[PDB]
Amino acid sequence: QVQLQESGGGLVQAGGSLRLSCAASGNISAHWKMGWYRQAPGKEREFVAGIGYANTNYADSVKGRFTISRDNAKNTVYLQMNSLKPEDTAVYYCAAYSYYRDHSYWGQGTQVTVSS
Amino acid sequence: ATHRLLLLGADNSGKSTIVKQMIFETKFQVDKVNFHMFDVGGQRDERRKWIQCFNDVTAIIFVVDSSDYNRLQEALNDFKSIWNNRWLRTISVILFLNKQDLLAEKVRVTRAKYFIRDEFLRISTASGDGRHYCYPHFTCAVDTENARRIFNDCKDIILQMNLREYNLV
Amino acid sequence: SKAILLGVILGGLILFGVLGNILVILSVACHRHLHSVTHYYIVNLAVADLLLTSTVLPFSAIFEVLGYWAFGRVFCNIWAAVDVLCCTASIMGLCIISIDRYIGVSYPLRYPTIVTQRRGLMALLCVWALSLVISIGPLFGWRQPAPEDETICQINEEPGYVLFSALGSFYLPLAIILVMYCRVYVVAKRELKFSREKKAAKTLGIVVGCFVLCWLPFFLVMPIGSFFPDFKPSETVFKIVFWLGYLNSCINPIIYPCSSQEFKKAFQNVL
Ligand SMILES: CC(C)CCC[C@@H](C)[C@H]1CC[C@H]2[C@@H]3CC=C4C[C@@H](OC(=O)CCC(=O)O)CC[C@]4(C)[C@H]3CC[C@]12C
Ligand SMILES: Cc1cc(C(C)(C)C)c(O)c(C)c1CC1=NCCN1
Repeated sequence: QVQLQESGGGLVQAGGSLRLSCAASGNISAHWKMGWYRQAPGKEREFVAGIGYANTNYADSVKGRFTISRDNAKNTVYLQMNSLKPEDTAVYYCAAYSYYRDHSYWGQGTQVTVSS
Repeated sequence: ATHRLLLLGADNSGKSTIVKQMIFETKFQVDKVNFHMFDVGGQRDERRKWIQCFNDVTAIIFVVDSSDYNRLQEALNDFKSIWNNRWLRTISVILFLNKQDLLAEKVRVTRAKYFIRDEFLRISTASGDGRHYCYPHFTCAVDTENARRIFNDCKDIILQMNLREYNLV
Repeated sequence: SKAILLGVILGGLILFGVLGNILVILSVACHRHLHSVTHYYIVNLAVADLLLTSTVLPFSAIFEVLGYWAFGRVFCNIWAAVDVLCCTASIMGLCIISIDRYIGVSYPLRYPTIVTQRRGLMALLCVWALSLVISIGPLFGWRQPAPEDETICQINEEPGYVLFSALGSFYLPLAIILVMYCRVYVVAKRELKFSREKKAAKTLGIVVGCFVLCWLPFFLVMPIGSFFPDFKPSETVFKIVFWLGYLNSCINPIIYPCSSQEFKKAFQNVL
């Protein structure tokens, strides 16, 4: 079993900076993706960022200002969010999903608030 | 479900007793399967029109009188002509050595009727090569169970056709 | 480096399956003396295998050599649905071919009254409808919530969808195929006794052995690994048992037209 526990979130001013982390407490194979998703209160989960062995994917609304990175030794995934606009106020989850098989581990969630 | 047969054979062999008491027409039905027999008549004698009678026929029903000997060589040459090549190829022959009761009176009953079948089987084992079979039967006029034999021989013919089709033989 | 190598042997398999399954169709679409239900039962198998090798399998090869899904999410949903549909329709085409051959060698004279031109059409309708019911399973109800990443294409592996569809799509057709072909084998030994059991045993053995050797690894890995958490296989063996079921659709034109003398006379005439 793998228990993704994410942290790093908090309260950011508009245009600020945040660095989210997601640990693993286990082992994810190198042929699995690992990504950050976002759900606002009222809307549904949208994809935000993802890094695997085959590609690195972003959402088109966070494409220039977000940066996903991965340390496969410590089995952790970081998301550096820079120039935070006041519509990223949501709950951010980390996932350790596969490419071609129905295998998805899901994190607990972390509230990220942008205000002005 | 409608199988065409081609009745042949020499005259005075009980073909009308096969037809009635079971080119003219005959139709009979065994186990809800309909058979349609084209009575040509005397082979190489009259009405030998193989253009429509032998067109996709299922089997040829040769009838031999097994009581006479002065025309037995004529029936043997008739089966030699029909079996080898008479524009009837890969058409299996159901042979009816008719009038079996008219043989035991003129003749221990095993060798009296198996030599006559052995000559027709010797003719039938010269050009077979797995293309078509020959089914010989010992029939008589007091035996009206010949439709069951025609049904089972056509069943075996079409079963071997399906086995040759599905590459099982 | 090895992506071009694996892609060119995959594309060779794709072109072989497409050319074989279009040759099986062209053997009937031009030779008008093939018009029976026994030939339509091979025509629809060639249609299912041609739809798989033409519409599904290039995207499977691209997904294998790239590592990710380079098209949209609706294309992934369409591709997975058509994949399950065409493979299930191929297996059920094999099943109805087996049933047709059983009641063709068991009732030779009573065959045009028990397999008519209407009951074979209804059998095609009922196998394609059940394939379409299985494949549009996860499209409304049978799906756990997939991740919203567009560059993944995850198959549905729900315990209860895998088990039911695995049962009703392989293990009932396997038992039917085994029963009908063992009875066909018993009839084909004349119900030279050495040159008859050998030929029928070899002919039916390659037919059932290609089917089980291509599809039993997949349908044994898929329900067992979805139920027992101790057995989790490797990721090379899953791709091998996944692509063997694709290999069955390229194997099928070598077997089933070559088990028919009219098709053997038409296949070498059309190529
Ligand atoms: C292993 C499973 C998933 C597939 C097994 C194959 C079925 C899809 C096939 C095999 C037998 C078929 C049936 C055989 C006979 C007929 C003929 C026909 O029967 C009738 O009631 C018509 C009128 C009549 O027969 O008098 C309608 C289709 C039906 C039920 C067929 C429907 C499709 C069936 C169930
Ligand atoms: C992906 C898939 C899943 C299932 C289930 C078991 C998940 C329903 C199937 O039955 C089938 C046929 C497929 C398609 C396929 N397998 C190997 C090659 N192509």
